[PDB]
Amino acid sequence: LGGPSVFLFPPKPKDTLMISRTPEVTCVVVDVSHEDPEVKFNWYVDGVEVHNAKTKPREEQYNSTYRVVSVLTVLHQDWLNGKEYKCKVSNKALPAPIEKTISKAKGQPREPQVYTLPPSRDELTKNQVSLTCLVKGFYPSDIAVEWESNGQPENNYKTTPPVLDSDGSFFLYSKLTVDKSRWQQGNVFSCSVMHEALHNHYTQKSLSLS
Amino acid sequence: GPSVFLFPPKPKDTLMISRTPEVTCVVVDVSHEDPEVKFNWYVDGVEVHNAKTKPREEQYNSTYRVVSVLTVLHQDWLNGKEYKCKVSNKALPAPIEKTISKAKGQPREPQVYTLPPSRDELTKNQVSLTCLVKGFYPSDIAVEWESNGQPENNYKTTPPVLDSDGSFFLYSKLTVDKSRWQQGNVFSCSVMHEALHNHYTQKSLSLS
Ligand SMILES: *[C@@H]1O[C@H](CO[C@@H]2O[C@@H](C)[C@@H](O)[C@@H](O)[C@@H]2O)[C@@H](O[C@@H]2O[C@H](CO)[C@@H](O[C@@H]3O[C@H](CO[C@H]4O[C@H](CO)[C@@H](O)[C@H](O)[C@@H]4O[C@@H]4O[C@H](CO)[C@@H](O[C@@H]5O[C@H](CO)[C@H](O)[C@H](O)[C@H]5O)[C@H](O)[C@H]4NC(C)=O)[C@@H](O)[C@H](O[C@H]4O[C@H](CO)[C@@H](O)[C@H](O)[C@@H]4O[C@@H]4O[C@H](CO)[C@@H](O)[C@H](O)[C@H]4NC(C)=O)[C@@H]3O)[C@H](O)[C@H]2NC(C)=O)[C@H](O)[C@H]1NC(C)=O
Ligand SMILES: *[C@@H]1O[C@H](CO[C@@H]2O[C@@H](C)[C@@H](O)[C@@H](O)[C@@H]2O)[C@@H](O[C@@H]2O[C@H](CO)[C@@H](O[C@@H]3O[C@H](CO[C@H]4O[C@H](CO)[C@@H](O)[C@H](O)[C@@H]4O[C@@H]4O[C@H](CO)[C@@H](O[C@@H]5O[C@H](CO)[C@H](O)[C@H](O)[C@H]5O)[C@H](O)[C@H]4NC(C)=O)[C@@H](O)[C@H](O[C@H]4O[C@H](CO)[C@@H](O)[C@H](O)[C@@H]4O[C@@H]4O[C@H](CO)[C@@H](O)[C@H](O)[C@H]4NC(C)=O)[C@@H]3O)[C@H](O)[C@H]2NC(C)=O)[C@H](O)[C@H]1NC(C)=O
Repeated sequence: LGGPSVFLFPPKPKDTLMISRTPEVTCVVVDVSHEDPEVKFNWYVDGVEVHNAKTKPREEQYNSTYRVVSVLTVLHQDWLNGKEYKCKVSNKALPAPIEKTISKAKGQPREPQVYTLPPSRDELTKNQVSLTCLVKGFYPSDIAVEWESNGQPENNYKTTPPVLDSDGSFFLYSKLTVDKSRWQQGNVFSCSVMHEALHNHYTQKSLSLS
Repeated sequence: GPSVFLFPPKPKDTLMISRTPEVTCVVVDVSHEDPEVKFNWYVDGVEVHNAKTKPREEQYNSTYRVVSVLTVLHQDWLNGKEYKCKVSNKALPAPIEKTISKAKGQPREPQVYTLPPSRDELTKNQVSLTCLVKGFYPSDIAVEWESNGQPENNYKTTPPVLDSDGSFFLYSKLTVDKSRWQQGNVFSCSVMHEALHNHYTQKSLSLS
């Protein structure tokens, strides 16, 4: 016992922002029983049925239920224009098909402002210091943030989740931890942001000892 | 059917004697057919019965959200005692146990750093005052802002984030009219955490 359940996952924020990448919506059905293992997917874009999804064969799990995945490739401009993607899942153990819908959050997009903040005077008594990137005033909350210096990725960073601000836009901070020496030697560090409301879906802000 | 969820105290409440920390047992999706709920509470095994149940708010789906509330001792929670909630029903095949306690591990003191607005931002009507709090453990923490002894309220604080060393960090953003910052007012980020001496510290921020 335990009827099937459906989870619908959006594309990754970077994937809709760059045409070289492949944005996808993923419809996952879990807890499919052995007695009723047949699963049917119907896909709709703004209520209109589409037939180009790629559905995988069911995969039995170690708890003896089946998991079935259907992947719908989306056009970047369709996602950014706010189309609604509906996954309809039909199983003979279900009273009625299960429907899940996903889209970009509704609202007018807002351009992020990106500000770099150097380490506090207090922190420069430690061996590692904190380079901060503040990204505020953006909408919707889908965004990507990265760090680099001299063209190469800096991996020792963490980014807060987006946070709803009091004007209804979002903000976040990204913290990059570097060895104090590197900051003191005047290296330039770069915070880069990918968001739909930026020109070319991209901006960069630099930060160095001055 | 009914679902049962247990919630911990607010961090501020466990850190100040004058505040009242509580654990909270909430029950969703309870029907009129079967809307009668019971509660038992236990603390580190040793049962207690100084709890208190509340009014079963009916919700917009013919279900009755029910809630019990157990008051807890500050140092019991900070010493890691477990708090178990058992809700006996009759539409229940069996009773449902649910337990909660403070995150395990050596507490670590937050470092607090204030950062002033970026130069680029100073062309706006309002500016962002930043408070970085890092290196703390557990993630239970409270952050406030004030100026001239009075609370600043137009601020937002990120959730704690797991850092690479296993400690947590967060950021708090206070937004002020740029004129206030230009005048030279002093703004204060205050941080409450169990690993702080007297559970409290302040860092101040002014135009300099
Ligand atoms: C039997 O086993 C199965 C299988 O489990 C496996 O086998 C067993 C035996 C064990 O070994 C087990 O450890 C194994 O994992 C069990 O199946 C599980 O069933 C549960 C439900 O019971 C599912 O729980 C939901 O998980 C969601 C998150 O799933 C992702 O994250 C977890 C890790 O955190 C992964 O394990 C998952 O696979 C998912 O991973 C995501 O997968 C996507 C699809 O591939 C990825 O997206 C794609 O990725 C590519 C790559 O880049 C491209 O980018 C594509 O473009 C992109 O589409 C995605 O990146 C990937 N992420 C990660 C991190 O890996 C939760 O979302 C979900 O929560 C919702 O539902 C809850 C109610 O059930 C609710 O409480 C939650 O709040 C939430 O509700 C939603 O909330 C959000 C906001 O918070 C709202 O937006 C929604 O509206 C709201 N919906 C509501 C309210 O309805 C669940 O927690 C679990 O995922 C599933 N596992 C697997 C592997 O599928 C099964 O339970 C067992 N049965 C029994 C009886 O025991
Ligand atoms: C019928 O309606 C009801 C009511 O909803 C309302 O009515 C409908 C009609 C709509 O109008 C709707 O919009 C309305 O909201 C529906 O009710 C919901 O039912 C779901 C269950 O299906 C419940 O979802 C769980 O939520 C838990 C968190 O709840 C808090 O947060 C939400 C917001 O996110 C609030 O809505 C809640 O009220 C809770 O808010 C917290 O409340 C506490 C109690 O008061 C507060 O603490 C106290 O506060 C006081 C004063 O404020 C003192 O300070 C005390 O000191 C303090 O203790 C607290 O502050 C407050 N916080 C916030 C932020 O508001 C989730 O915990 C839970 O998730 C777990 O379980 C999931 C299973 O679904 C699982 O998927 C999750 O991943 C997660 O699993 C856990 O994971 C962690 C690790 O991450 C592990 O530790 C656990 O082991 C693991 N547990 C597992 C796996 O089991 C659920 O998501 C929801 O509570 C409830 N809504 C309400 C409002 O109560 C109902 O669904 C409808 N029915 C139908 C059939 O449609």
